Amino acid sequence: AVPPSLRLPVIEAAFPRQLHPYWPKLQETTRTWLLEKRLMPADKVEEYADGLCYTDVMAGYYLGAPDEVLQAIADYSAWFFVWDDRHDRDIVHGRAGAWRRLRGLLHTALDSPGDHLHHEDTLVAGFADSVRRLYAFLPATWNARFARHFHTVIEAYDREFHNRTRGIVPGVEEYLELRRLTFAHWIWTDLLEPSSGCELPDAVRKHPAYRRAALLSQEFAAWYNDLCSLPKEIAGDEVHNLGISLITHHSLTLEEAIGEVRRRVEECITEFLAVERDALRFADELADGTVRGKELSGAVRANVGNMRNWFSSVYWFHHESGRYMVDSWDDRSTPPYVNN
Ligand SMILES: CC[N+](CC)(CC)Cc1ccccc1
Ligand SMILES: [Mg+2]
Ligand SMILES: [Mg+2]
Ligand SMILES: [Mg+2]
Repeated sequence: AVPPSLRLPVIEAAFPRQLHPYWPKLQETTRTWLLEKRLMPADKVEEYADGLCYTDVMAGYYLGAPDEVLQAIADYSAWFFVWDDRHDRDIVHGRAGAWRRLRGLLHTALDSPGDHLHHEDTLVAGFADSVRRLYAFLPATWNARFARHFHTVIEAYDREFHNRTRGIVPGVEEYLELRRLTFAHWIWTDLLEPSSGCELPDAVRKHPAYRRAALLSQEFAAWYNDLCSLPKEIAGDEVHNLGISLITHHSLTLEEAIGEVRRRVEECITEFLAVERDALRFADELADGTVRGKELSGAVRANVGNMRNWFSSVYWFHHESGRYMVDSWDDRSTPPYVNN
């Protein structure tokens, strides 16, 4: 039963969940990967890994992905969560030096992952492994796009570092711009393409219907995370959250902020439903009877289909994952799955 302040009837009724058939194998392989890359201690992997549902949320997103593609995505995604934890700890413990070096190392590894497969920082080595594997599915032009997008993500994380250190809470739209980078909107959008086995030409993926559908899918995911992770983040002195920016700069109460974030989230759904029709019509138009046309049509259709899947997967993930179960922690400021 989903808490009323987090419940979205439209999602529950109109966005039925899907699960990739590779998930059972996925859950086990990523867990083993986390262990062997030493991204989490053995006892914490044993106790928390499965309950974090990191593989689950991705397996409910990129439907149709080749098992190998989904595996790389899941490993990368699990790494991403751990990176978020490391980022959080560096801020809390004021490790500005350690963060700056990690920041620089990630930028470097992003462009040449093979060179960093066995770096002394296991977080860097774990990153390099997943990225190298992600770079082996599509042409280098896609790899370059992934890199360009993630370079931006890293810098957004750096801005978060300075914000929390200086105690600055970003403005609403200042946050809204930043959130598209810290949530890595365009990374997940990029990853739709190897999942459907086709790098989309710019003319296709920059089609206004495709762009808008892709954007709304991510805005929902990011803002719903804000809604659900708000108590966790308030307790952990995190300042990056749409609700927090509303409390700080719009004089809204916690109750008012939650309500406003809900409405913005709900509006994302109905805006998506409208543009989804245009995006799917675009997919039909691509099928002009040619082999290339059918390929592009099928890829767009699958991608838009997964844009929709993101809604339900992210929705249920926040209610199933132990990551946000702050009420069950002895110390609300310090999640038990994080290395403190
Ligand atoms: C750290 C949060 N995360 C995980 C990869 C990176 C920005 C986004 C996310 C949050 C919740 C569900 C899915 C993805
Ligand atoms: Mg974060
Ligand atoms: Mg976080
Ligand atoms: Mg959050």
